[PDB]
Amino acid sequence: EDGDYYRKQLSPLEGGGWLVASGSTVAMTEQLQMGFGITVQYGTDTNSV
Amino acid sequence: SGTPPQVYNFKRLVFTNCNYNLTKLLSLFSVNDFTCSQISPAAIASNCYSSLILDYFSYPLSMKSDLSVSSAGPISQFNYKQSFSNPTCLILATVPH
Amino acid sequence: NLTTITKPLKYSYINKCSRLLSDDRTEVPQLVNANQYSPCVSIVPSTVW
Amino acid sequence: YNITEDEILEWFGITQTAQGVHLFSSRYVDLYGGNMFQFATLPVYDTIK
Ligand SMILES: *[C@@H]1O[C@H](CO)[C@@H](O[C@@H]2O[C@H](CO)[C@@H](O[C@@H]3O[C@H](CO)[C@@H](O)[C@H](O[C@H]4O[C@H](CO)[C@@H](O)[C@H](O)[C@@H]4O)[C@@H]3O)[C@H](O)[C@H]2NC(C)=O)[C@H](O)[C@H]1NC(C)=O
Repeated sequence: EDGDYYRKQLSPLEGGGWLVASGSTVAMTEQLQMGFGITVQYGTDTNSV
Repeated sequence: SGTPPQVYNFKRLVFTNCNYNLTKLLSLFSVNDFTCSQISPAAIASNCYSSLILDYFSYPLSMKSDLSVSSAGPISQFNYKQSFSNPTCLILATVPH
Repeated sequence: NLTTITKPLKYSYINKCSRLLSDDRTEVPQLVNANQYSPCVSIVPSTVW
Repeated sequence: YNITEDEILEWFGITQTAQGVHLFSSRYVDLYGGNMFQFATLPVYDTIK
């Protein structure tokens, strides 16, 4: 549901305390809309994409 | 194939040394938003690249403006940020009938 | 013991210069010649801020 | 620059070189023939295109 509170315990080596978050929801529209993030690189790998 | 995840649990596919063709992929796409940050949108499938990392997720067109790096909303804060030093692209599509 | 020559505000140069075409995926290289000037200087002012 | 007037055929030469812009005229000596000798070398900064 909208604005669900999610919490977890973090070890003091990683920083400690409690990690908290809120997950909001934008409801489904009449049709599914999906998102693509595209990132191309020119020097990381072999130039064969 | 399968349920597209959300914008913070984006599904990563890395492609390298394989053949890709958007004309066989965009031919089944009812794309609404077609933008590309720091790079051209039109020539994305044209030139040859070393690597292509594509994260696909479920994203409505109602929340479209948070996609940008310059946005200060939840998406650029905690969900997904695109590469500044690498060419990037934001495509919001809708399922065809 | 000399005042006819003066000093600039601060030193400056270029750390990145190349050309981009209309397709905007491929980079065209630029190179300086013997005491010459790349066209990147044409848009850079007298002193980089 | 000065020149005289005539009804005799003539030539003029333009080129660019790293020292400057060379201007060639046969009106100085070879009025009756015609072949290109330098009279001017303009102090240009870069190479025109
Ligand atoms: C256009 O009108 C002009 C007049 O404005 C007219 O010019 C005349 O041309 C003749 C032919 O060249 C000239 O006669 C010359 O006389 C000198 C001595 O004063 C000679 O040294 C010349 O010989 C030269 O040419 C030889 C080849 O033809 C070379 O081998 C030689 O080494 C010399 O360089 C030549 O006999 C005449 O003096 C001028 N007159 C004037 C008033 O300038 C010209 O003929 C008309 N027509 C054309 C097509 O230009």
